[PDB]
Amino acid sequence: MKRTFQPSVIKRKRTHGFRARMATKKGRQVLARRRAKGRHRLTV
Amino acid sequence: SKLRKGDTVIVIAGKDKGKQGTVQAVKNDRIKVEGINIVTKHQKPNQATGVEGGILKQEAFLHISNVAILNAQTQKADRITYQFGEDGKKQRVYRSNGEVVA
Amino acid sequence: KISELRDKSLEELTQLLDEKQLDAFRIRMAKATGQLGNTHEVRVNRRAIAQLQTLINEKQRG
Amino acid sequence: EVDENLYLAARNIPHVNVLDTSEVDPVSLIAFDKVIMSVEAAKQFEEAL
Amino acid sequence: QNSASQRSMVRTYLKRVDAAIAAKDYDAATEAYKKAIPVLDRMADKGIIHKNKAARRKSRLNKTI
Amino acid sequence: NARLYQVLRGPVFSEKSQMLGDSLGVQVFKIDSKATKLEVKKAVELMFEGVEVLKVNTLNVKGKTKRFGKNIGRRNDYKKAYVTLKA
Amino acid sequence: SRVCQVTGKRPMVGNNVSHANNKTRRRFLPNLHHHRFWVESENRFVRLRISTKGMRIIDKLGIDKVLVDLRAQGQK
RNA sequence: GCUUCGGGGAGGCGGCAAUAUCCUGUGAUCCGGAGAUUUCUGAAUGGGGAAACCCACUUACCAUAAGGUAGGUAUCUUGAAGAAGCGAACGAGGGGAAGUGAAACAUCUCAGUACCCUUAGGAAAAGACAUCAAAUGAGAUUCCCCAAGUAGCGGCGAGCGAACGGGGAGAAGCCGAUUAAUGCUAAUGUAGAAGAACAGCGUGGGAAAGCUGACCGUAGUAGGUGAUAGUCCUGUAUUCGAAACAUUAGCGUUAACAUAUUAAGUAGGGCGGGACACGAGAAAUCCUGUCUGAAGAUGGGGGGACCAUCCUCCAAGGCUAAAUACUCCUGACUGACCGAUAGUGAACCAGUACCGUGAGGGAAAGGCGAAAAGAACCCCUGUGAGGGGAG
Repeated sequence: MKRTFQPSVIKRKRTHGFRARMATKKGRQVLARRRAKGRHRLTV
Repeated sequence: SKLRKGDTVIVIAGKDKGKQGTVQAVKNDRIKVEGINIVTKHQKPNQATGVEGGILKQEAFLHISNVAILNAQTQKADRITYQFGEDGKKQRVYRSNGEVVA
Repeated sequence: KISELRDKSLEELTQLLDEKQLDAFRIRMAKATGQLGNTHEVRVNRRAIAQLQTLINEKQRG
Repeated sequence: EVDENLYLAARNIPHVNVLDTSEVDPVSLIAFDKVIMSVEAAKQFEEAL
Repeated sequence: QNSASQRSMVRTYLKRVDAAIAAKDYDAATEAYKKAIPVLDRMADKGIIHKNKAARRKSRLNKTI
Repeated sequence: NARLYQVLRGPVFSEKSQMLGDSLGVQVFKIDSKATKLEVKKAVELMFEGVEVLKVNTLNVKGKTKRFGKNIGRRNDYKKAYVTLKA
Repeated sequence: SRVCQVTGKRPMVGNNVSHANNKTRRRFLPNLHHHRFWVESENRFVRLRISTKGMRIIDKLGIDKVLVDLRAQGQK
């Protein structure tokens, strides 16, 4: 059973990175929503 | 806050009311007076600690309001007021007699 | 002590600061080995280094 | 009219209160057990009512 | 009730100031107005009377004086 | 000159350190994380007179995770170096 | 973008209205054309993306007037 | 955590959470103003990147070694100065749904709402008549109560829904009613100080409650203190302080910008749309994608198709405070609001544990006693747990 999740830090960092979020304008809005909510972990 | 270490006080409340002892220390709102409000203490001997341990008799902190300063001349509890001199030095003054002491 | 630090002129403050750095290194070594009897000396020494650095900075500025 | 001295004297007292004739409330009149009132104030109550 | 009495006390002083204005005497108006000022400032803190209203009354009285 | 004093945080005491010192006469010092081998060599030579360092080895160790009470904490990471000395 | 420089015309929004009076959102685009205007004061052709009303404004007011208006407006 | 300037006068080195070394009348801890230091990531801005990392170039100085100290090196706009990014609601503008209702549904409604995008200020917008009115005419804009669910619009269904005018708030008209500093005058704020008066007796673990008799009151329904205190403490009424910095107003002065001179591709018109309570309707009025296009004061716009008369006003230049909208916040005060399944999800180490790749979802959990005085010591037990004595 190759299960749904299979971790790879390189792909995880590229897909959910802080820099990737900053690159797109919309992702900055997601980061701002995390900050407004007060979540400690903004990004993986 | 008016009361300070090193001056005699009289306790007018509690089991030890009517007993006069010197104030060992004050923290913020609690005061400790030698020979007043003694409480039994149980100490567990520890070889690391220097103290021998065992049953000890020691002072217990009590609320500041209960204790009152004792005026020497009249030997009665008296309230404390502050009087400002021309020189500007500040000293505690007994309310009853305007006594300069304490 | 702050007046004593203030009175002296900059060039000798620099040398005094270097001496203080050496003393702090020795104090750290003695603390690490446990030779140092009393732990207040290290704190007071750190405060002294901070005071010296501030005085040097003010004198250099003006 | 209400003078400052009479107000300062009255306010501290537990159940003594002072009010001007114009600014009078039924809850106060009913509540407080006794009422002290001047003839001139009474005349102005007549004119008001 | 207490607040009502606090309000009541001021009105008499203001009426006296109005009578002083009618007299047109400088010192009589000045003493009454200076007597009133602090009480109005104090009542302003309680919130019974608007601070803007108190400032407007002070400006009007100063202009009248 | 000021930096050289800060380079070395102190000695390291352990059974391995004692064995190394006895067998090979090599000392073991805690150092600043950012301090490099060349700085460690210069600081050792400055602090101790009459000692010349053949080689310097540096390694980084992650701090262990220790649980106290209701909270989760990790020890501060520290860096240590092995310094060889002339016989 | 699809904007007339001289007059600032840009796409308008409106409704396509069917005979049954159904409404659908639609756009009205300006009649924009590339045109090389001859300018004697600089002895050169300047290419503008201009509307038909813009070309009429060139005709009525002069390429020099319109060009100085654009330079005041910004992009040149 | 450092320096300085003020306050304060006996304790203190933040909390769980104590211990040790110590500091402190040579004024410590603590509070208020100012200054210095302020690693790395992040608009991140020397290049790059998987955020807290890699690699650099260069100016000056120092060292002789394989370096250190202080700087400079992003992009765009304007001609050296600006901008970038973040963050509540309100404002303005560019786009703009559907569930739903009509007992179906397409016109219509929902609704110009949700949402997306852009961009300000303490408000914004609008604002001075090419506006209404037709009354004896009024005289900018904005908001509130009526007019009035009226007149109207409407598969004339469901529904949508004014205006004239009256009463109020506030008032103002101009062509510099702009911005940003600096300097004086006045005030405020940012630490604080003083601040009245109770004793006896009995009950009680403890008195503040009971009995008796006193005192202050510009302070008597405040919070605590071993049970319910005006007179025990902190407080309240009352009177009040500022070395330093901020803010507000008045004045003076500077340097940035602006400073029209009466308005043409403009009014009007054809086609297609949109907004007007108004859904093309007899449809006035406004905006424009397209094509057109005047008069220009002997003229032109409006007065709800349109014509005539009459009345009113001068579009195609710009600006303008108040009354109005809001609360991420600061100070004071309040509540016939809740009291740990309630009240914010979060009274407690909560946007945490936990769940998910991610966007994101999202808990549970308070209380010994007045004071730890938190059970010395003995016994059973495995030096455990737990308990019986003692206290």
